[PDB]
Amino acid sequence: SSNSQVEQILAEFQLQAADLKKVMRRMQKEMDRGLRLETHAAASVKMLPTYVRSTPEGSEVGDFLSLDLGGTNFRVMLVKVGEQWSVKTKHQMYSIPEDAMTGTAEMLFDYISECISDFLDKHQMKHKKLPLGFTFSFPVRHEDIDKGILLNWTKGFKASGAEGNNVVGLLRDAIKRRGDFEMDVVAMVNDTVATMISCYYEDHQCEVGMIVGTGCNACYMEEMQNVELVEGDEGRMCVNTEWGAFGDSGELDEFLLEYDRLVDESSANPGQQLYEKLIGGKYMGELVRLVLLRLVDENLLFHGEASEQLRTRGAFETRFVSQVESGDRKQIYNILSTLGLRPSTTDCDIVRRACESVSTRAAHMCSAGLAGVINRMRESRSEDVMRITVGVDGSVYKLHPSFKERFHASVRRLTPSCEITFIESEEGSGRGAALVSAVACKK
Ligand SMILES: O=C(Nc1ccc(Cl)cn1)[C@H](COCCO)Oc1ncnc2c1cnn2-c1ccccc1Cl
Ligand SMILES: OC[C@H]1O[C@H](O)[C@H](O)[C@@H](O)[C@@H]1O
Ligand code: NA
Repeated sequence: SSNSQVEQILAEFQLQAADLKKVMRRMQKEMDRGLRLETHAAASVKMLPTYVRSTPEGSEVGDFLSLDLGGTNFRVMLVKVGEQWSVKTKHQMYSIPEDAMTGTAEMLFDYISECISDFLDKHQMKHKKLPLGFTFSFPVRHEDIDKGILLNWTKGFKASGAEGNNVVGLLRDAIKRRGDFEMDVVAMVNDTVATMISCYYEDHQCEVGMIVGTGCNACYMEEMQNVELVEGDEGRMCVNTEWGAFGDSGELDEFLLEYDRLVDESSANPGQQLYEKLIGGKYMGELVRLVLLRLVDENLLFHGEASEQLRTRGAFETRFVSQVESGDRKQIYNILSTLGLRPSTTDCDIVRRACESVSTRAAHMCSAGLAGVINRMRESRSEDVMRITVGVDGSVYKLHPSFKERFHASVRRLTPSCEITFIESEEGSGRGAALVSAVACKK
């Protein structure tokens, strides 16, 4: 049959309750490996200490600048903390050319510094010297709140001279090379962490941050005794899991499919960020493409006919997956339209089913990691039912028509003894860097 042979292929994307439970428990075990001194260095899940600590509430009053780098698109923000407490923000967006992302680190940071300069000119404040927080969305071994070494680029970044170097130093050196303004860089955080802190400001039960964007990652508050990499037992510290690398020691092998290996082999970082490659917005559009090329070379789609755009890597953009999915066949009709194609009414349906297969597997995979984080925190405390708040940001989670609903329901089935509240960050990845800076300044 025509339709059933297609479902057979699509069916491989399914994950049973038991699969997701198995993925979850293994995540918890990799988490524990990343935390312990004995196994940390070999851990796929690095559980990197952030120096962001549980602390009495409050910060300095004043103006704070934040930068947010985590993709081709980035953001400068001016945040005003006033006191009872109020936080007001102003932002601008900047798009980074390919040139600046695949040349040197100096070039990337000079662009960045040019953007800051623009931001300050347009807010009549170029003569002010302010504290600055930096949300830097790549794996970093922190040595303190304001010092961190880039372990490796992810999500397709390549700038040379950065890995192994203090990223804060590179920011400052670029600022000084320009000589057009001055800033005190006082903090550097992951986007998870910034999202968590921005969320915590609104709801003090927010102790987890998650991003499902171009990439996928989470952070959470750990007891200090469990954070063996940092001396001390008292209080809590935020740990940047870098769960994107889950599977990099083979933990997911049984779940990986042909199209996953192919996305991985042609990615900027083969063999790394495998769990992220199942989920992130960087890759979800490409997985879909590769599936359609299977259904075309099975003679099961576009009467066996595939365009030049579809023969070419990157053409099926994650934004398309989101639109396809958002019953009269009209958007689907007008994403395919441009790609040089003529859906039957059946192709519209098939394409939609593919999008949905890849997207559903992402929400389900993602849900298992977060359940792991959440269920581990519950277990570490004295909870029958743990009430917890999770701050979330990212273009997949926000904009993807039903990714979020599928994710929510899957998460909830795996965390039957927690009641979870999701706070969707308006601009948390940037705002949280200002708020951490304000707390850092208080000391
Ligand atoms: O920023 C924080 N810790 C921190 C910051 C800097 C340094 Cl060096 C060390 N630890 C803590 C981490 O909390 C995580 C949840 O347990 O976050 C905060 N600490 C204190 N007041 C905080 C926050 C976040 N918002 N607020 C806040 C509240 C009211 C006004 C302004 C702020 Cl801003
Ligand atoms: O941007 C979301 C995430 O992307 C990748 O997983 C980065 O390695 C990570 O640091 C970041 O939190
Ligand atoms: Na410790």
